[PDB]
This record gives sequence, structure tokens and C-alpha cells, in this order.
Amino acid sequence: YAIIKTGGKQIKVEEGQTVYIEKLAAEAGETVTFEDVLFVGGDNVKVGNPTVEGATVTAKVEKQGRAKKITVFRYKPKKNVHKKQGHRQPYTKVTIEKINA
Amino acid sequence: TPMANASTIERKWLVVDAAGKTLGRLSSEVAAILRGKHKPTYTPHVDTGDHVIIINAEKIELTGKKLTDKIYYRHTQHPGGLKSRTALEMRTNYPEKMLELAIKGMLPKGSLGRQMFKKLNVYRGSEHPHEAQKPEVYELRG
Amino acid sequence: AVPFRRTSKMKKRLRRTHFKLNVPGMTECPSCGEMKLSHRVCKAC
Amino acid sequence: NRSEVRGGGRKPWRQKARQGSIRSPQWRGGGVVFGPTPRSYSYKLPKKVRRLAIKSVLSSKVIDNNIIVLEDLTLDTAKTKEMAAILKGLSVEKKALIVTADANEAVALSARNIPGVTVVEANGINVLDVVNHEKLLITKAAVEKVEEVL
Amino acid sequence: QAKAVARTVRIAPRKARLVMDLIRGKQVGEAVSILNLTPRAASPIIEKVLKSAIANAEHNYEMDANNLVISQAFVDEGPTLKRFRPRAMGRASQINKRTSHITIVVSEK
Amino acid sequence: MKLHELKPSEGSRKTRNRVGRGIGSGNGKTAGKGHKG
Amino acid sequence: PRVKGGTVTRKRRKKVLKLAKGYFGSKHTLYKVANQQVMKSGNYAFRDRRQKKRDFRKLWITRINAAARMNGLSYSRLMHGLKLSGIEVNRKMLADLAVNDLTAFNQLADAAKAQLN
RNA sequence: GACCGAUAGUGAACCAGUACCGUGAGGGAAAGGUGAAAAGCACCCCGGAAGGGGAGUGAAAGAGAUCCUGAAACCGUGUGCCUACAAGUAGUCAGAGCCCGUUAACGGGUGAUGGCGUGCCUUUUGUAGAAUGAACCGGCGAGUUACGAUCUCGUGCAAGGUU
RNA sequence: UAUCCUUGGGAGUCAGACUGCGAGUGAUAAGAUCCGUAGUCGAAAGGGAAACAGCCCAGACCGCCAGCUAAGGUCCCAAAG
RNA sequence: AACAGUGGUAGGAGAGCGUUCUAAGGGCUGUGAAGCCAGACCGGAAGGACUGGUGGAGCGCUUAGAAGUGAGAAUGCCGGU
RNA sequence: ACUCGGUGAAAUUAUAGUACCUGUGAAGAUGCAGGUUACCCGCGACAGGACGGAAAGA
Repeated sequence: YAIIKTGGKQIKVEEGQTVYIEKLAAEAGETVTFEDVLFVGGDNVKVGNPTVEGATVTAKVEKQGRAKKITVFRYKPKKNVHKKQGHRQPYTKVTIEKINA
Repeated sequence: TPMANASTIERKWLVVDAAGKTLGRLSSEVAAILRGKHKPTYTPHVDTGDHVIIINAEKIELTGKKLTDKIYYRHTQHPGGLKSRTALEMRTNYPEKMLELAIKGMLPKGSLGRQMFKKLNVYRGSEHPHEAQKPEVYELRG
Repeated sequence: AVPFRRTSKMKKRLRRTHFKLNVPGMTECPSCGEMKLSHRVCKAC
Repeated sequence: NRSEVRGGGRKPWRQKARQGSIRSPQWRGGGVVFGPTPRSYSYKLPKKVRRLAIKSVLSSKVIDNNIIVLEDLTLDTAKTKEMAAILKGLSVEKKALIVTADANEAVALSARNIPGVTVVEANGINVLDVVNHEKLLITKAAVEKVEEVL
Repeated sequence: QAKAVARTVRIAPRKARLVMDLIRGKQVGEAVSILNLTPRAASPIIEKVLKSAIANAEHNYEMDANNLVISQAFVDEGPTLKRFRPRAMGRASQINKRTSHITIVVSEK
Repeated sequence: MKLHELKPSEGSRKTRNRVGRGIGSGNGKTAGKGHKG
Repeated sequence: PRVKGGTVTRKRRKKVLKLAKGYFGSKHTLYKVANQQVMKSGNYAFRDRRQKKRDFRKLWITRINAAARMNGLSYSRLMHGLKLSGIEVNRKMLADLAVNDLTAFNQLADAAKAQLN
């Protein structure tokens, strides 16, 4: 299991599990690859300076979606200030493949 | 994905000997143990602490002149009904309550804090009846 | 002596919890099968 | 109005204060604040604008091939059946406008009952009945009259 | 299962529910005795409705009078009559004469 | 110009400003007249 | 012409009353109080979507402190050592997982110890 | 009739200047809808009756006489989850357990515990206040029109334009 | 560095409050007394000062269970010696 | 595309959502219209669909036009509770 | 008055799961901060608070 950094954030992944990333472009069916692997734990552990040199985690794209809607509502008492807005944050569903080379 | 703990909590029993120790310096560490701050699986709402037995409660130490000028008050409910007694009387006659008052005051307020306090046992003397729980010996860090 | 505020439903229902009736004390008449209050009369029973 | 509703003079209240009128606009009784009022909606355009508009509509209908120029439209008998046969002969299946020179009566009586046909004379044509009706039937004399008027 | 309803009965619903709570769930034969021996003014009315329900169960659905139990029993609100001037003797105003709908259902256990 | 495809000349018609119909339009409570003035 | 209007009012109030589902007593029944509660909930939700990011970091720091003191260090010394070794890229969140699920992360504490000398 | 459609439109769609109020001059309401057709429930059963349950008529009887549709407040019956050591503008974020299974969606219901959190409106330099208003629900309830003045935009024609 | 001039249309506003500097003022230290002069609130949420319109840091388009700091802090409540 | 920006009361400016009616084109609907009830759907907001129940005869889409044009506060008025 | 059977109103009412103390605060804190107490639900009394009404100085 490695520790990737994708969306200005880090995740811990093991082969076969499904993860949700930030948009991450790409298209359903494509095979994405991550370069910044910061730690490869397991039997042999490879703590790496900045990033473990020569470490890549492949993965497969399943869908590009948007999460459940959030209704952002704010107001100020006594001042007649209202503001309503909707938000659905895009994501990407990805399945982890071979967590080395 | 962070692991919150529930029904997986496993507690231990520790014995702390309060012979040559200061009231506040011991109570802080004991309350931290009771709240579970020393465990990697600590979660803020499920009380992951463990049990603490304190012996030799009558040997606690107070620096300065606290043994004469530290007063313990209590107001029952009646208006103006405020009674008091000095720390010398408290340590000579009610040591256990004196330790409990400090440790309770260092604990969070609410239901979880009261449960955490329920996890504490204080005994004057040198013997405790909890040999069936096979407790260990814990040394204060500082 | 003026109600400062209206009473909520839950408090009304809570106050009305002791305002209920009791099952009577009834025995069956030796002759017949009529039911009467205990220690009451029913030869016609 | 709040003053044209029956009653309302006295201040409704008394005692054993007195404020308002049972006919104020916020009462169930009556009193409408502004509401509609009888007025005319008509106005006028410059004459050159009217001439340009009618000419534009006529030319537009010319472009779409929705114009049929008939030598003459005469009816020996004033029968609705004969107008229906004539209209079918020219392949006019929808709303149509017929323009005659000086309002002959046999054509006016026929096609009066046909649900999509309107008959006018040369000096009666205007923007609405030209735009509205899909097709335009006009006699050669009415063409001359319209051309010489404009 | 059999049902019997009494509509617009001249009784306040809150006072009828006191007895309705007593009798619901009981065996149908025992319930009649409780109604006969309770000293309330809703008992006679509820007893009439219960007897009517038992009758329908035998004459219309051919179920036996034994092996019968009270399944549902509730009281609803009926149209209210408003007496605006109890000025007669009373110094009150707009008295409300309330009303009830009494329903009883029985079935075989 | 068909009667179901009428288009005004661009810029000849402006929508009237209706005052006093909510705080989201900017002309709500005080109706554009502000406070006492 | 005249315009009556009842349907728009009913629908607009029903939306709010449906959003107020689950509140206590009158606050899921009457429109006037349900509206106030829904507005308050919107404000609270914004504020707490910020406070959540505030709070999970606090939890992570607490767990790291505990697991580090299980090794002879404190949180501050361990973080300084980790940053001084470039391995600090590793987060606090990921560190905390590797504290409840693999205390063999002590490897990282050993690296920080080596760099702190 | 780019007029209303039963709180509207006449005060009055209904035995309305009626009922009511006042000594009198005078003031002045509320109240429309079975069904295509009464075919408007023979007969049986409980009940003094009222009212029901069958049977029957009917497309419909949950269309049975204030009988089209029938919302909300308000009042009840049953049940899934929680609740008798707990201090609260009642939610919000984190969160086990239990119960479900959807417009399949990083699902629905309830929530033991932890953090944060002094209603809405008006007004004021400033409000959580011992400033003000609202018992709750529903309906109705406020920047128009005419004639002048002026400015911008559009269209037509232009030293001319218009009745 | 990107503002400022003219013309035209539309306005709102006319009891402001507190804090710090001065040393104009009892020119001195003032307090006064106003005078200036700057800031904040009004119209500004967020962190700190236990709580706190006007003090300190700092100006919220919206999401994230990412990182670095400001004022202020690191025995326990309560994050960190 | 590359930068820069997006707190806000009085107030100024801009873009839109819904309601009734009218005109033109297109349609729905007794194999079930409007209205009412429920739902875990869609849009940046005002809002809009789709399924199921009830209902038992009318309604909506596109482009224009006209307004008795949108309610939580008036010790509002009327009704119900 | 109280218990039982019958009948049955009014002023008031933003919603409300509505402790106490010491502070803070635009008037006086239940609802702000810190602490201390408190199993759930009633019936009868008191008059302390009642931001109840009377009052009235002024």
C-alpha cells in the first residue's frame, strides 16, 4: 500500500479498492498514473525523501460525476441580507491497479 | 477514513503511588491518562481511557504554605450556607476526597467527563482490593 | 396571575398522564354468571 | 374606489375609540387601491410608416409565393359549394384572403360560411388580415387599384 | 372483522376517551361488564356501540360471539355547536357544545 | 413576419421597474425612497 | 385582468416545511418558525463546514502526539525532525492512520531521531 | 368586453335594504354546487331514538341531504428508533448501534456521546434586553392612471417633420 | 503607478459612536475645553482579549477529513515545550 | 488563453424566475385534465420535471402583448382552530 | 376550598426540553462566560422572582 498525492491532498491506496479523486481530467476507461508516491508500506517499506524515487501507481477511470447537492444559504440579522446558492463538487471514481511500476 | 473507535476499546489497570508527589503535578498526568490522551486510538467522544488505582493517598505533598492557607469551600444550597475546611484537615481526615476533587476539576464537563471520573479509584494506605484485575505499575513521566 | 405564554403539546400530554380511570373490582355471581362489584348485591345474580 | 363603495362614512368603533372606515382597502368589505379604470389604448403612427408597413407586408407575401393573381372572380350563383370547388381548384387548403375591386356581392355571400376565408375590397386591405391569412387571392383590377392608391 | 360507528354523539370527546382507554384490547364479553360497572356518562353510549358491533358480527358475517376481541377503539371530534349567549343564568359567552364520533371494531382472536 | 414569430426591434422596449416586491430586487422595504426623505 | 394566486404560496411554504422535517414540536409544523430555523441551519452549516477542517487536524495532532510519546519523542520534536529530513511530505492525516493501523511507522520516528542528532 | 367569478363582482348570484343594532334620523351582514336521471336506500339485523352493518340503485354510496374537489392549523389510533444522573433559541458538524431498501444515489429513518452556537421584524450611534409587533393557520392587503415638463433608447422622414 | 476633467440622468445623507496621537489647548503632561489628526464600527464575518459594536491580528465567490504563518500561546480543562 | 478581481446598509446599474389574461403556431386529455397528497430527481437562485395515489373535466408548450404581478410582520380585515 | 358524578368559560399567549451563583452586557440575564448543584411525572399550599397587573409620586 502506497501514499499518493493527487488533489493537493494525499491518499492511502491498496490494490483493488475504489477511490474518489478531484476532477483529475482523463476520460472513463483510461488508465491514469500517479508519480508522487511518498511511501510504499507493506512487507518491504521504502520511506522516500520528498518522494520515493522510481515509484508509480497505476489506476483505471470509472466515471466522472458530481456529489450530492449542497445548498449554501447565508444571511445577516436585522440587515435584510440574504444569499442562496447551489453547489455540486465534481469528482472522479478510480480503481487502483498495480501499486508499483 | 480516520478510525473512530467503538466497542473495540480495551482498557488496562494501572497503579500509581502518590507518596513523594505534588497534588497538581500528579493530577494532571492522571487525568490525561483517564481521558485516554496517551493512546493512538483516542477519539474525542467515546472515552478510550483506562482505569487508574492510586495508593498512599495520605502522603501527597503541597509546596509553599498551602497546607495552612488553601481552603476548600462548599455551598450546600441554603443562602449564605458556605462551609469550609483547610487542606490540613482534608489530608488528615479525607485524603481520597482531596485527590478526587483535583482530578475531577481537571476533567471535561458533561456526561463523558463523569463517566471518565467513574473510572477512578483512590485508596489511603498501601493496599487495594483489585488484585483480580491484575493491575500494572505506572511511573509518572513528569 | 396571567399565563405568560401558551402551553406546548408535550407539556400538556405530560400533565395529563395521571388523569385516567381504574378498572373496576368485579367478581362473578355464584348462581348465574353476572359480574357485580365486590361486596355489592346480586341475589338476582 | 374606496369612496365609491356603499357606506363608509362613520368611524367604526365607539365604546360602551373611533378609527378608520369599514371600507378601507385592507378590510374585507371593499375598497380597491388602484385597479383598472376605463381608458382607451389607441394611438397613431406617421402616415409614411403606415404606407411602408402595408407595402412591406405585401412584398413579403410576394416573396414566399403566397400570392395568386386571378383574371377575375365572378359567380353566377351565390352557392358556398361553388366557392369551395374553386378554392380547391387553386390548391388553397388553409386560411385565405380574397381581394376584389369594388365589392361584388356574389363572392361576398359565398365563402362567408367557409371557416377560414375572408373577403375584402381593394381599399380595405390592412396589415392584420394580410399577415394572418396564409394565402392571398387578388383580382387583376384590385392589383391596379392598390398600385394606384399607393 | 366487524365495525359499528356512532356519529355526532352529544358528548365531549376528551371525556369519552377516558372509558375508551379502559375497554380497548379486552375480550368482548369482559368489556361489556366493565362498561356496565363503570360510573361514567360515556359508558351507556359506548356499550350501545359495542353491542351493535357484536350484533353485526353474528347476523352479517356469521362469526361467533365468543372468540371475539376489541381490535380498534377510538373517539374522534364531531361538528361543534356554538351557544353565543349563555347569558341565561350564566355570565359567560360563546359556550361550545362539543360532539364525538365513536368507533369500535371487533374481530376473531 | 408570421404572427407566432414576432420580434421587437432590439432596444425599443424596456421592462417596467416594479417597486416594493421583495428585498432581492434592491427596491424592497423602503421602496427606493430610502428613509424619511 | 385579476390574478388570484393560491398555488404558488402553498408550494413555496410547503418546500420550507418539508426542509424542516425532523425538528422539535412546532418547528416542523408552523411555517413562520420553520423558516427561521431553516435560515439558522444554513448559517450553521456554513460555519461548521469551516470548523470541520479545523477539528480534524486537531484530532490528527493529538493522535500523532500520543504515538510519538510512545517512542521517546514529543509532537514538536518529531515534526521538526521529520521536516528536517524531507520525509515530512507525509501528512498529518496519513501519519495518524499509520499510527492506528501500522505502528511499525516507528520507522519514521527513527528517521526523525537520527536527524535530530 | 386582453371586465369579476362566491373574502371577487352591486350592500344584495340564495325570499337583501332582509336578519340584526338604534327612541329616531340612520347604520347594515352572513349564506352558491347530490346525481345524466331520485333511480333519493324495499327488505333483514343492533338500537327508545339518533346512528350504524348488510342487502339493493347507481359509473361512483369513501356521490346518502351544508350530499363536486377537498389543503393548513387543531384532535386522535397503530407502529420502526431513542428516552427515567440529566441543565438546551432546540439546530448544525463529527459519530457508533438498531431498523429499512430508493427517481442506485460517496442510499433512507432514528439517533447514545463530542465541538460550536444569545429567535424574526422595525428602529437606533449602539439591542439578547426591562425598545416595538405578532396565540396559530388560511384568504384578502400598498408606487397606478390622466394631463403637462424633461432625459435616454428605437423607428420613419429629414431642413423639414407632422395633422 | 492608473487615475482625474467636462456634460448629462438618478440618488441617498445633515443629532454619528468609541479608541489612539498630539500639543494646537491650562500651547504646558495634562485632566480639562474644544481644536485638529488617524483608525475601527456604523455598513465587517473570521482568530485573540473568559464573556465583550468602537481594542489587537486580519477583509468571508463556493467546495476539500491538504500545507505555511499573524496576533496570541504550549501542566489539565484545551491544539502545541 | 494570461492576468486581475468577486464582505456589504441607504443607494445607482444589469440579467432573470414565476402568476392571470389575450393573439399566432403546435399540442395534450374520459386508456383520465386542472387541483390535492408522497417521494431518496434536475438547475447557480427565483424554480422545473418524472413516478404512484386521490380526483372526475378541462389544461398546458413556443413567440409576442397587457397587468387588480409574488406576503411573515401594518396593536391590518374576515374565517377556522 | 378538597374527593366523587354531570356540565363547563375568560384575561393572556414569538417558538421553548425554561435550575442557582459570580461576572459581562443599551436599560435589570433563563437563554452570554466560568463554576456549583439536579432520577422521570404529578397533587395541595406559599407569595420569593412575579420585566404579572394596582399605583404614584411626577
